[PDB]
Amino acid sequence: SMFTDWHEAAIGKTHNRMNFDCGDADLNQFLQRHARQNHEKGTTKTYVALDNSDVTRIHGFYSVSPASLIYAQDVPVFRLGRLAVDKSMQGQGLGAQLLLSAGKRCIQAALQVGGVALLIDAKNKQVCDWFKGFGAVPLNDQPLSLLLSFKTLYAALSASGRL
Amino acid sequence: SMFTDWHEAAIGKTHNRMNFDCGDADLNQFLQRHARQNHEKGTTKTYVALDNSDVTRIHGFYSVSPASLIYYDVPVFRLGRLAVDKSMQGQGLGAQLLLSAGKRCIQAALQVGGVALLIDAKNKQVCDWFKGFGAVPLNDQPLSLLLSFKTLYAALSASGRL
Amino acid sequence: YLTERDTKMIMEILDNPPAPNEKLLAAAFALPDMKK
Amino acid sequence: YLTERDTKMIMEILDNPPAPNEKLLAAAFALPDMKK
Ligand SMILES: CC(C)(COP(=O)(O)OP(=O)(O)OC[C@H]1O[C@@H](n2cnc3c(N)ncnc32)[C@H](O)[C@@H]1O)[C@@H](O)C(=O)NCCC(=O)NCCS
Ligand SMILES: CC(C)(COP(=O)(O)OP(=O)(O)OC[C@H]1O[C@@H](n2cnc3c(N)ncnc32)[C@H](O)[C@@H]1O)[C@@H](O)C(=O)NCCC(=O)NCCS
Repeated sequence: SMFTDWHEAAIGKTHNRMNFDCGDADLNQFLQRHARQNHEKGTTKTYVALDNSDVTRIHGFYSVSPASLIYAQDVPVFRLGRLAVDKSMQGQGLGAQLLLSAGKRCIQAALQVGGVALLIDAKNKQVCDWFKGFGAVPLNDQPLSLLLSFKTLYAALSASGRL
Repeated sequence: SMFTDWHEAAIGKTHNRMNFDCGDADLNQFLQRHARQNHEKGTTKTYVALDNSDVTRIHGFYSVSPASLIYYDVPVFRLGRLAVDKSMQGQGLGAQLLLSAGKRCIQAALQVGGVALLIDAKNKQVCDWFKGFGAVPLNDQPLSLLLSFKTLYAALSASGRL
Repeated sequence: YLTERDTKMIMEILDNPPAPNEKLLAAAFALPDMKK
Repeated sequence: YLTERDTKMIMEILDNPPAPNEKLLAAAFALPDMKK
């Protein structure tokens, strides 16, 4: 059914950044020009999905960081700032798998240092729709931002034995 | 020199929350009424320093959570609370717990990002104590300090705690 | 910096967390078992 | 919500990070080595 002949690593020097095209210039240029610097600084960590045969080929990536939302009358979260899959590899479920893997990574951190949800940044409304697909709830007053509970994410990963 | 006959665990059911007195009612009441519930929810994780002989006795605790400061935003971990029992103060345990919280948050930050500790000071006596360690008070919020993971890492690397 | 409307929604989503859908579940089951 | 003064200060402290104090160092060395 889904593409599963890949493995995840932190963005590294070996990984072919220039072959990656997800059909968005900004996301391509983020991976090419900014991923590694930001990962070294700790501003956002980028994880890549590599082919199991060609271990320098990038099928897709995601980026995360700690953040909080302030209630007005704090919510500790991890921000999924970016997610992308190469055009050559789209429509094979890898996007979905990366959302889950980012959930996994952030939940494991949140067990140590807190966090209750994934705050998802959607670039455009086509991507925001894609996220709604997975049960991410768009905020009304921030329309290109969604929230997805760690309870929801954990339930799914527990179900499959990824936690 | 410094008290070191203690061990760190996440807040648990067996820990004597009611005997803890740091001299501040809010911090005592946080530990008594809210620590465990918040730890279960994931709103803030609380770690306690237990005596190695009386393993249910709490010498001190700290609490952390992810946060961001909006200028771009700045990924941080908030040290929301730190406290030592009055009976055990002035033996360096407070200092050790600031370091341990730094360590814990840096280890998380290696996976999921973060560059600094955002420290909440209740009063100016506590804010002074933190300045001691190189925590820089913010001008616009004087009871909030920032302490680089670069600075913290340098110290933990020096001592072989990382 | 979160509006009343959203502060209520979020609070509700967090107190009463949805079960995972089939798309979220399918992904969980496809994701290769790997480490931190 | 960061003021101009602090947005500049923090940016500078993060780009140009101070070395650890004797108080910060002494604590690092006293902290028992523990896991998690
Ligand atoms: C496509 C993205 C989200 C990764 O998804 P990927 O296709 O790898 O994942 P997955 O196969 O699980 O999901 C795609 C499938 O879901 C369905 N789907 C795709 N888009 C939507 C949508 N907006 N709404 C509902 N269902 C959708 C389709 O059946 C499609 O086959 C990512 O690479 C992306 O879109 N990046 C941004 C690029 C952009 O903005 N424009 C260029 C796109 S070519
Ligand atoms: C006071 C805290 C940090 C305990 O730290 P602890 O004493 O274990 O830390 P440590 O031994 O590393 O440092 C204390 C030593 O620092 C020195 N020091 C330097 N500046 C200060 C200062 N502003 N306040 C206190 N001690 C200071 C003193 O020599 C003191 O012996 C903590 O318990 C706390 O703040 N709790 C809240 C209680 C409160 O605010 N009021 C009640 C105080 S009795």
